[PDB]
Amino acid sequence: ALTNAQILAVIDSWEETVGQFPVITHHVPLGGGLQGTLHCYEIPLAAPYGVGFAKNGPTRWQYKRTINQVVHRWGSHTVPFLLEPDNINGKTCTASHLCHNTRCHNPLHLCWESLDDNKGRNWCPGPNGGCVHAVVCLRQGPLYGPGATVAGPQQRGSHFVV
Amino acid sequence: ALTNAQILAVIDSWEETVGQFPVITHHVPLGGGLQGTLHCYEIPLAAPYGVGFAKNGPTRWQYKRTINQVVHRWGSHTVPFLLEPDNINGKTCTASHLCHNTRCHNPLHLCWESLDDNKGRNWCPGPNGGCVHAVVCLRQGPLYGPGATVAGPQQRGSHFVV
DNA sequence: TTGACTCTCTTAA
DNA sequence: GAGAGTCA
DNA sequence: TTGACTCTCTTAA
DNA sequence: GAGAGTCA
Ligand SMILES: [Mg+2]
Ligand SMILES: [Mg+2]
Ligand SMILES: [Zn+2]
Ligand SMILES: [Zn+2]
Ligand SMILES: [Zn+2]
Ligand SMILES: [Zn+2]
Repeated sequence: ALTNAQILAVIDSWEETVGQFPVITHHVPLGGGLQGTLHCYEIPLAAPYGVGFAKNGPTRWQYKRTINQVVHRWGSHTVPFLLEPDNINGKTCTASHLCHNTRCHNPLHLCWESLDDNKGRNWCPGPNGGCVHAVVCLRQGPLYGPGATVAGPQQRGSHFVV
Repeated sequence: ALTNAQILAVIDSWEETVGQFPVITHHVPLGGGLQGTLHCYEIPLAAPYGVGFAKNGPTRWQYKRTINQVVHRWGSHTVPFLLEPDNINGKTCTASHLCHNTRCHNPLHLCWESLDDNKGRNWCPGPNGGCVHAVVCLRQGPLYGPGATVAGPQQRGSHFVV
């Protein structure tokens, strides 16, 4: 809600509730042929999810609190960042999973960045494979690799140069 | 249905027309601090665009030919790939700009790949910076770099470990 | 047969 | 990746 | 007040 | 990144 104290209280109650989510160990590629381990705090697959939480989409949740007798509601991963600017360079800030695990609500696995920065982590070589993200990746992106391109650049005649 | 010969004729007429689009010389990052040059064949900003071409969105065009009284229409960048498989690994193939220049219709700047592969090229370090795409990038992706993350992973209490 | 517009849709963050 | 409404 | 559902929207390929 | 309709 409006006051800094009220926002800190929201963040604290969110952390206490998420802190009781099941902790699931995931072994992940780091890049450079190395492997690491992440501890994700995973929201349940079905109701009940935890105090304040409700599912608004297949992999979308919201956190809800009653303050000043009114309901305030946020996307479930946005709560850690309620005291941060909500835009950067005129682009909306978004919660970005460094563990690439939507059910995870561990704030140590989240950052707050443009949707472009967020998406781009899917292809990052990872913290041991050349990640250049200033807020460093926790793992190699799940889509990193050679790709599966069906056809490359080509011409039939002689009209074009690279 | 169109024969192979008819499809080749479509590709040939498309190439002939695109080959008369203005050719614009662009200096681009290749990765590794190197600069290179790409020559884009850019569709005009406003009508007329060229024989067979019409704009269906701000940066979307289509190519249309009438063969034996039947109107055939394709996305304007898909024509080079009409003799290729249209899906791979259960995903639809998309025209993917290696030059990251939507208006460009140079087929030497296009490849044919899943939408995920296509998107991921935006963040590639480039052919001189560590590109691992099997069909190699022509340039460093426009969104490559450290990013502009507003807030990193953080907690207020001690409920979490990474 | 053709040009120049119109509309909505897909994907996965 | 988001916001908001309908019920109990 | 709290829970468990419903709906549509944003972005840039 | 796509498909399709209307009108002259
Ligand atoms: Mg993400
Ligand atoms: Mg692209
Ligand atoms: Zn996680
Ligand atoms: Zn990274
Ligand atoms: Zn080009
Ligand atoms: Zn590449």
